[PDB]
Amino acid sequence: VGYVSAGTVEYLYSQDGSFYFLELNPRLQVEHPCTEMVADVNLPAAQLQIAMGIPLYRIKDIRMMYGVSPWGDSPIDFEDSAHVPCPRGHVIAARITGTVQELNFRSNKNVWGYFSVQFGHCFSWGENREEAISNMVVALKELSIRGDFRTTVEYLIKLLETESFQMNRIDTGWLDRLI
Amino acid sequence: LAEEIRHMFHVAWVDPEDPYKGYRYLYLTPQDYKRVSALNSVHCEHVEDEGESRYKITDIIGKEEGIGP
Amino acid sequence: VASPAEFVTRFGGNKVIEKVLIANNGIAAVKCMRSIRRWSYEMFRNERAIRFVVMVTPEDLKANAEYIKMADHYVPVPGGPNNNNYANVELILDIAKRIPVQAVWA
Amino acid sequence: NSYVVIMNGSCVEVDVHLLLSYDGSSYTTYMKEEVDRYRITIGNKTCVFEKESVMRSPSA
Repeated sequence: VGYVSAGTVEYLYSQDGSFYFLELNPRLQVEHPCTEMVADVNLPAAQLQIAMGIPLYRIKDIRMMYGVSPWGDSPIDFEDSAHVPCPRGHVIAARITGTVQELNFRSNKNVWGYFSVQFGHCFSWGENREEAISNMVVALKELSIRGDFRTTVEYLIKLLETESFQMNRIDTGWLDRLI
Repeated sequence: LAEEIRHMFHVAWVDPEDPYKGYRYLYLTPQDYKRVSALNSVHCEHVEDEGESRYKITDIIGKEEGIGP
Repeated sequence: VASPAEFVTRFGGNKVIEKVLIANNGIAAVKCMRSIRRWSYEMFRNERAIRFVVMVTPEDLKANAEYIKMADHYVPVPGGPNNNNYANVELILDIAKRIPVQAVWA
Repeated sequence: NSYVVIMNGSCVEVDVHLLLSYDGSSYTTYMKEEVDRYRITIGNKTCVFEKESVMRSPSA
């Protein structure tokens, strides 16, 4: 269709190995920093660059990821450089329930978050899955001591420690049975 | 007649330096427009015209329902 | 580069956006402003390279949401459901035609 | 909605969505499949089962 911006293509994937498209969000989502932290891609900045007509091979965010020169202008064959990116660590986002209060954590420099007035989201980065979950635990234990995330976060804090989350063996109905 | 608009519109002249040359349209300043604007009062077009920005009148509805044809 | 216009040339773009009108509220604007400004700071070492024009509804301001004060220019729009504010294209147009503006971020 | 588990010529009908609605409530069981073992994890618990009495040739 000639898309010109940041977008999210949503899919449902089955154990068979079959997948299905759900929708395209022609806009930013609230949880986009998850990608930003592992991709080192500033998404709203990327949205801005696209509106200026910057080709993908000329986007800074993309340049480090595809292992090329920081200032060259050579077009990149994105198919040919499929193997260069390997994700760098893990990010977990959790919805917790002014108007938007950014809750900064002293326990970890790689973890930050917010609660808004109403609802919010917290984002925890780590060098790898284990390290990021570890950082989340200390932050969420720290988070219960915080104000906007006390009642909401208790049932939530419980859910994150279950083996299913540890093993990434969850689905759309998971949380609803955890409480 | 819809007084509320009658009393706040401004005139967009064909030529200000000679009124007898006709006027182009009646309009509201954006401030004047910005008040009836909330209320489904007239149909206008925002316009920049003769240098100045005017709110061109396309139809008069008359806010009182029932005072029309 | 000295300005958003210079960035576009070096990297092969075709539309200069130096001023963005934000058709939105909440956390998006806060992460987005810092995120664009952080990248712009990363790119230009100046967080105000992209100025922001905002629309202000009665509802959002009394809570003193931090994102409101960051913007560079404001135009009051009617509050309430999206048919009255962020989506009021004519008022946006009024904002767009009067300033005028070069881009909208929703 | 309905899947029928058949034990050696029997029919018990359950339905799914992976969530299953069964007698009790809706429960979660997870499946790791192996060549010769059947390895089920039901929450924080693992149990492992063997595939092994008759020697069946596999081809005609």
